[PDB]
Amino acid sequence: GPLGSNNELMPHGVKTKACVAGVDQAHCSVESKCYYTSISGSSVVAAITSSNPNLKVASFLNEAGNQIYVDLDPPCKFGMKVGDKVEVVYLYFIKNTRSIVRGMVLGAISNVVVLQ
Amino acid sequence: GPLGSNNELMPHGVKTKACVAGVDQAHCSVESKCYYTSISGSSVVAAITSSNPNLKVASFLNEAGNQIYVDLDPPCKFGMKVGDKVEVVYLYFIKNTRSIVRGMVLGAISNVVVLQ
Repeated sequence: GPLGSNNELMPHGVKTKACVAGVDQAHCSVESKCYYTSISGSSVVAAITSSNPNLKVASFLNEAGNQIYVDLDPPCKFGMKVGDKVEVVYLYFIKNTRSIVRGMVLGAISNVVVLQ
Repeated sequence: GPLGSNNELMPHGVKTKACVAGVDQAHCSVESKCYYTSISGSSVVAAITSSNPNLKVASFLNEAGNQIYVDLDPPCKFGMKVGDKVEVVYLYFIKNTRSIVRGMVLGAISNVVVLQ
């Protein structure tokens, strides 16, 4: 099909909302921005961004409105357009995110990435 | 690393240029738009878009400035913002494109996708 080999499930859109993150799960006190797409009518959180390079865990509500915690891969860094300013932003994908979903986040921010 | 399990190679940016496509390689007479990213300092063509739903083969120049042909997966369709108009656009990934690279194209156009 459209996505190829073992196919299958196509993700829709990239959205943004606040969340919290920390250097461990007991300390998610750093407000951050998370990226999520929709797969089979359900939200899937893919990545978070932050000025902080030391984050290890993110937290947010799930579909059922419950508070959950997810592990983070080590961060990529980018220079991103923020107004007339350029800032260093750390981008953390969530542990075990699908490759196509990782790409979707990268695609969504490419317009705004000016250093890498 | 940042992209996880068997890692590895991170794609950079999504760019756009004209190319040609057709229902077979001998007949690539349909001007189309291709999407490409950069991987290891080299351009990688990932997808083409077209109003035509019957395309099977795309053609363009490679890094070495040579004319090549690539097979297309079957197309996804989208309604895309084009000015004040909304149009049906067929999006074809190129045979065997990496999942993360497919996602990057989807991410890049998500801003502009209004039906799916």
